[PDB]
Amino acid sequence: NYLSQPRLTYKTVSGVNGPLVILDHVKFPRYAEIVHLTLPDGTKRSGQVLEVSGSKAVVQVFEGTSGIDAKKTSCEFTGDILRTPVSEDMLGRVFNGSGKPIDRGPVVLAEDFLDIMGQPINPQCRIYPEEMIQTGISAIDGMNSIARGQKIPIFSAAGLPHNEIAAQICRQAGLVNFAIVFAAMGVNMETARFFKSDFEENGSMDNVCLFLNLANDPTIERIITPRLALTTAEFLAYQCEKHVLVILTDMSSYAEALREVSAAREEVPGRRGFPGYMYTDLATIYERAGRVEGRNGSITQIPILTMPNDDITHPIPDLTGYITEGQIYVDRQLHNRQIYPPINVLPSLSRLMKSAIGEGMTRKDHADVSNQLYACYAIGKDVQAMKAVVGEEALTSDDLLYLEFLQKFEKNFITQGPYENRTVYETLDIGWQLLRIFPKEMLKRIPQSTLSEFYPR
Amino acid sequence: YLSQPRLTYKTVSGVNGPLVILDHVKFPRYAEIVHLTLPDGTKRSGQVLEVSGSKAVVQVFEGTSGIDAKKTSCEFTGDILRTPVSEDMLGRVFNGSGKPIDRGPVVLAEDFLDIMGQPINPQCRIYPEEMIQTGISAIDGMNSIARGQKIPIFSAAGLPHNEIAAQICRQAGLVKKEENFAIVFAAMGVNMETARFFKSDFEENGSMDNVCLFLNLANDPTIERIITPRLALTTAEFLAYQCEKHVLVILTDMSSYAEALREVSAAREEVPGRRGFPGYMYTDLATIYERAGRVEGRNGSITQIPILTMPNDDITHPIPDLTGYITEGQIYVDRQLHNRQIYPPINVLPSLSRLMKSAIGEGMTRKDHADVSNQLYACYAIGKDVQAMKAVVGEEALTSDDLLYLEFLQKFEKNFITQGPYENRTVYETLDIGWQLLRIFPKEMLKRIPQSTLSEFYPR
Amino acid sequence: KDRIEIFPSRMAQTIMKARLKGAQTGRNLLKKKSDALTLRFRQILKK
Amino acid sequence: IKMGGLTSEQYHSQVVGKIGYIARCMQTIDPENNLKKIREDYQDVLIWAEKNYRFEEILEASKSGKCPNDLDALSRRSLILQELLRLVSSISPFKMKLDLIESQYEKMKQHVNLWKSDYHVKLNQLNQLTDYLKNAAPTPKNN
Amino acid sequence: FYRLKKIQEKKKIIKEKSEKDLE
Amino acid sequence: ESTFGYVHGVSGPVVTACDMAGAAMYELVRVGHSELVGEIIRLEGDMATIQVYEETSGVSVGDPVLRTGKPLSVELGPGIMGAIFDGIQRPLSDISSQTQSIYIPRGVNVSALSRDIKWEFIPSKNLRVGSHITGGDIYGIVNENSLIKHKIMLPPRSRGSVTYIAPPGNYDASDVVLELEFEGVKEKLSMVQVWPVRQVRPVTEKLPANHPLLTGQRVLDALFPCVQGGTTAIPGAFGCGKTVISQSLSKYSNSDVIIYVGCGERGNEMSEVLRDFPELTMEVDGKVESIMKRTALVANTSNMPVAAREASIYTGITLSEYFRDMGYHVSMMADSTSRWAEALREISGRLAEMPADSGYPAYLGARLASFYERAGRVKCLGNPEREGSVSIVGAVSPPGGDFSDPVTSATLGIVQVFWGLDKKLAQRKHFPSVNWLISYSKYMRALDEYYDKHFTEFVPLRTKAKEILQEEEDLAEIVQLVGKASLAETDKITLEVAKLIKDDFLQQNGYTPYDRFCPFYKTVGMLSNMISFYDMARRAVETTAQSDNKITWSIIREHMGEILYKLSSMKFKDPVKDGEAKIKADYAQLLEDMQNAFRSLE
Ligand SMILES: Nc1ncnc2c1ncn2[C@@H]1O[C@H](COP(=O)(O)OP(=O)(O)O)[C@@H](O)[C@H]1O
Repeated sequence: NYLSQPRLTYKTVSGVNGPLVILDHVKFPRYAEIVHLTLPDGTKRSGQVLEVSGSKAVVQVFEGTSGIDAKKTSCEFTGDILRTPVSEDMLGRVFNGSGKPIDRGPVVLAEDFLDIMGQPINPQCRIYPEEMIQTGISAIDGMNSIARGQKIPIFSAAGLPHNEIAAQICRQAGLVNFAIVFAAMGVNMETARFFKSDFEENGSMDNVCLFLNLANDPTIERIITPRLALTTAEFLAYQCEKHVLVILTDMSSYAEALREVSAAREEVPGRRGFPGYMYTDLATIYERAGRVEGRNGSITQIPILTMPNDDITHPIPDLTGYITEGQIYVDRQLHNRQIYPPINVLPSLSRLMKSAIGEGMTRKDHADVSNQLYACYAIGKDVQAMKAVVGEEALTSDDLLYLEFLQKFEKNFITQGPYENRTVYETLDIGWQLLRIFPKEMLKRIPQSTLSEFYPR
Repeated sequence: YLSQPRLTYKTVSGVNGPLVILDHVKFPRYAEIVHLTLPDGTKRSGQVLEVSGSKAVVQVFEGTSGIDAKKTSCEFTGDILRTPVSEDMLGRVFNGSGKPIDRGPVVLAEDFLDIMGQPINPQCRIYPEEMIQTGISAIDGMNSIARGQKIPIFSAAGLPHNEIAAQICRQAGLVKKEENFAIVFAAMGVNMETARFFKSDFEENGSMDNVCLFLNLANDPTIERIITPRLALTTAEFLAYQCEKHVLVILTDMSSYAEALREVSAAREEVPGRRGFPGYMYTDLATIYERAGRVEGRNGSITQIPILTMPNDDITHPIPDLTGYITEGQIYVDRQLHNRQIYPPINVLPSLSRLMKSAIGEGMTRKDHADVSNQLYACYAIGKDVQAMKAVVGEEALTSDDLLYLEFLQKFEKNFITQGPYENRTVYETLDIGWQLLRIFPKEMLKRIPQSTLSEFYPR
Repeated sequence: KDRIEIFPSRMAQTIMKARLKGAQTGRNLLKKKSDALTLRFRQILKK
Repeated sequence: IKMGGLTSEQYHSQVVGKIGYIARCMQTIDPENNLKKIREDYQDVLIWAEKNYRFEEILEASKSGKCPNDLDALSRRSLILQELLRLVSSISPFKMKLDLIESQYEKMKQHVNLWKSDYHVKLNQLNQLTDYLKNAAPTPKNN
Repeated sequence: FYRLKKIQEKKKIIKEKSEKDLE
Repeated sequence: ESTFGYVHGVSGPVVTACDMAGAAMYELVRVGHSELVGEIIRLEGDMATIQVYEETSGVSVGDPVLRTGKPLSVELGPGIMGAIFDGIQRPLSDISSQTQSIYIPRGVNVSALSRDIKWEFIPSKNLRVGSHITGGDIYGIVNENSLIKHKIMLPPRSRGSVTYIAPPGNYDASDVVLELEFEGVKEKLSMVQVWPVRQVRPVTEKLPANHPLLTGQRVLDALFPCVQGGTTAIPGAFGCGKTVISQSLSKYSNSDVIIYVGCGERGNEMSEVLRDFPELTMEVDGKVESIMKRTALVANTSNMPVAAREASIYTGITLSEYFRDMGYHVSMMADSTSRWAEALREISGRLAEMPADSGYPAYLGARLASFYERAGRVKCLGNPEREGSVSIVGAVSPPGGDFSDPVTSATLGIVQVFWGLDKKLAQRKHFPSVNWLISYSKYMRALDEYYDKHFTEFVPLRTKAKEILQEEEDLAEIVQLVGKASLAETDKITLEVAKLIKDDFLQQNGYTPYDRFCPFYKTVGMLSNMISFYDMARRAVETTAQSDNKITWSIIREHMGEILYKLSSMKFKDPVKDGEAKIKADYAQLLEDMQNAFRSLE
């Protein structure tokens, strides 16, 4: 039933501190209910109740507390949590951080209201994602393959072409209808236009929804921006059977809003001063993915994050690492050499590749090829590190073949055009024509049956 | 005499981790003990950590789960925590609170003693002098333990400090040219396999008729571990200073004790020292460790060998750090030597014994002992340096002398340190092995030994 | 493997700064050794 | 108190348990009352079950030290009688001469650790094979 | 910094409560 | 007195409640009109603070808070096996059935066991009216599964004499199956008992551990063995393989039942288990059967409410102790104790308690200590004698991938086995990624008696394996400064057999049909051949380097390249296609081929 009871409105602001405003005399505060604030000048803001205690409600104000006042500020308590109007009508539209429209279209008519927090998908109803998506990118489809409904982030150093990679996935991704949710947090306008323009250049724009929060929009709205995106993705996938892909852009600029809120609340700090709940907060984003029984929908997530000081062990990538189905890494050591897309296969993995490949999904050889490509690429890096100290005169002929493998591999397997789509089969054949650099017996990861069917060609 | 009846309160105004907050209390004492009776009628002891007017903060030994802010009948004793003691505590096992865990009755007291002990007057401390052969060359030769010394075994997690301590408990005794130790053992927070290992070893060696084990297993409540070492030391002081026994006190893991002070200190909102331990950790550890050594007019003497799980393998962690300031050296057990299969893994270099120089010389030992130890120690140190050089500058850059220090290092670990679990080597046999290793170098290289001592013991 | 694992402390910062100066000094000394030998070697080649 | 981590009440309750079970086992293998050397080595426990005492009365007698009350000794004593009960149960159509039981009892009583013994392994193998055939359907394998 | 911040807040709470107790 | 108080305040997973005078600490309490489930963490007057095992968003001040007297507790009985439960014991299959939802609703109260199922009960026949009975006595079997006979037993707190016992027949969780009397007071029981998860289920004794916890992985079972009744940790960074070890133990081990505990884990893990385990099969007595019949899952996915991670871990061990008391050799996958410690960080943060290292509460070390030490091999309670065991394996997940982590630092002080995973191996896709330098097992001294009895050759091989694998790293620190030309022939042989043992023994691709599992006979056969090559190659050099006719590693490789290729090929032998005698015969032929080749070099 609808909430029929008339809304209260309080002037009883009794403190303000950082992004918090503390009400008093509140009649039965509800934890996590939303409050609208009117400032003395008639400006409207919104905020969530973070704590309640007897008559007190601690409200965090999304649009910042600057201009909140202890006498004239009016808080309309809405009486419920942060619901969002959702509809399939949100495809082909663009929204601000808090889900207000910015494409000059009207306010969304709700086909329903959903709780922004979503719900924990029941582990019994969840279906283990296995139907492969070809992204078209050899460094993915060959060695890091993505299942329909996987969650797998793209990690990057700063300034790397990770935007162009995500754009290419949103230009080439498909199975062996489809729709995209896109969200960006703390993005610069010089990149917001790139994403919006790319969905026009790909012709895709009619099947995609962009939630944009820019670096000069309010930082606390970034907390809800990816949650709005996921709530829309749940409506499209689980209510409407759409094969949804969710792009979350700079989870780092989201994580910085967590660190800010944490410091402002005085929460117990984990590594680098992120809140203790950092893992759970990231899970509350990243777990809304994968198929569920009876529903043909399948939320896939490709978060993107700039790793601070390029450090893989930083809390943002590292906690994301524990949650996601493996990770795709983009590297300066490739990008400086103009090797687009600069995806370094070696540190990458996909947890679901194990079941997304082989007969009925991909050619029989694929799993064996992937492992042997890791083996040779890795040994190539090891002999390169040897050559950099002791010179090529210390290397055996086989060690020089592993060095040549790494060179030929990066120039052919990883190197691909920004608009070039390669099938998995073409990627595997490039894999084999590189593996043929060694004698058949040297391919120690591959069984003799696979070698007899696929090595000689 | 307690001629006045005990009060009892149902005024538990809060319960907060290991803390129970009484109120309306009449004239409480600091460090007084209470018997909490739960809703189900079960008994838990506690001790008052703070008082202010009507309010008293009780620490609860058996843990706080089930305590109730209306039903909990809390009975004050009127007095501080005095343990019963008697000689009948030898040949037995007790929990950390001091109750029996064998089939036998409660302790029939010959007296009651405050578990804090009482400060021994510095004037009355007779200085330690008799060296104990532990039977392990690395702590009979290059280091030694005086009867009355405080010398702990520092060890990282997973190392064989249990096997060292039990090997000492089997082997250890005075130098030969009724007398054996009563071993008081306290386990704090031990894993079951450790509990079994000691509990079995004392019985399997047949020496059980003269030992007393306080056990606190890891699954026993945290706060009991605060009492456990002080309780054991109070048994040790009774047996030694009132009954003339030579007592050996083994504390199995002072880290699981320090963590118990951390847990209650954190719950008290106390200002922390480094790593969040209470700032009073030093004085607290001192009231445990300093309770050792012979006293005026007694024959009796307590030797302490506390054992200490170095957290994260770090010698500079506050628990071993503060311990090193209080204890008269340390014995250091090393991951590196353990990985090399060197049992016991005693790294002789950071190992130190402040009293050792006074425990050695003619009539105490063979007269060479001091000189041999200093030379061997410096040789092992130069050995580790040339071992690093073998990588940094290469084997081909080593001189014949550096190669002799490298040969010394290898042979020394293989023969000096490596004991086996039952070889009770004499001090004399250890110095013979010492010379057999020193014999590797030319006589003139042995710059730490006087030429008289060399002329007597190098040409052997 | 990747790091020396001296335990984080102002001690370790002191020792590692001294190790860095030692290693950079050792690099430059052995680089001077190499250059001196390289000059002699190039003279020997011409001779 | 506190033995093995049991409260006093639990410890005595386990003792009263072992007493009652030893008596059941003896009554099961020897309704004839003819395994007399075996029976004598349990008369001190069996008497409290042969008499119609209430549970808590045997408990209070154990607390008073009147009943046998070493739970470990009662466990070894119980095990010896149990493994003979397993033997007898495994061969019900063939129950052997009573002195062969008292002979095998002596061999078990002499053992340093019966629980580790090949005797217990042989009994486990018999129970596995037997319990399967009590339930398995007619097939060449099962015949 | 965090442990000292919490100690300082606990002291501020205790001061406020101690002044309320003057009534 | 009131049965309920009222919510005085809320902050994330913490709810304060007024009018709670006479509450007990760690009492289980319902919160809110929707009846959220929680547990009292602190008392502060006539007022209580409750940790809530569901998300509190939506709770209001002045909502009812309903006491229950009971502490957090689990229903134990028939119908546990094959099920999946959340951290507060709700059976997810029945939630799915009753709600038809994709998600678990807030406020669900579904019974922990399916009280409608009539199970087949077989009373012990030994019991009768008037017989004496005590906690841990098996009053009857229930034929729950073709594998696991459920052995119902008197609750450990209970004792008395049999007033009534049910005849053989079909009964459920509400049907009275047994009735006792004690001190003139009667006590009825159904087949379901209830136990406080925070209280250890007691035992007659905890014995030493002395039978290997057989695991599919070569490197684990050979070089760092776990033992039935022993603890273990698998600290590893993200993507290191610790979860696949945890799967592999569950899929393939000599454990009689497995409790798997998905504490704060990614949701697809539970789906993968529920996808794979009904389809994978073991065999008993000539009947092939689905391994799910020997498992249960406790799940609490990473996005489920933080507090429930604590209840999940305690549920997983309390279930494990229940099956231990039946005499099963239980195993229990604590699938991340760091994500558990992070839940203790959260509650501590809300309580404003003083943190130890990295924000963790000071009692973290004490909670972990009193958890892993619930393992053991035990003389069960009660009369029919059983030797059950719990083996606990904890997938610690160190923040930043660094073992200076406080969870690791505590865990290593408790566990008797360390399987430290290396991210650099996982990057190379070397798996399982066990670092053989830092890993250790304390159980070797106990297990050596089993190896002496069944595998007398093994202890020499295990020793030579560990030594070669250390000598590799000793050589590497030299080679990286001068180059491989510095190596003696003994050192080249060392590095080569280390490469065999690394790439063909320690490496194991556990999803493939051939690396799926590895019997001990296959494992020792592989290692025996590799070390036989080491000793023979070393002997050949030592025999001939005394002369100008010196054998070298290159001479061996050029004469014996096929033998190196055969040695590498050993891993591909498949237990489904090849019998133990067939694999052993192939390995004997490799030993003979090596011997005849070396006899031609010498
Ligand atoms: N034993 C293995 N055999 C083959 N591949 C493995 C193995 N261990 C790890 N990998 C691959 O790496 C992935 C990451 O390891 P996993 O245990 O699943 O993640 P995590 O370490 O975070 O818990 C595995 O799911 C699998 O795809």
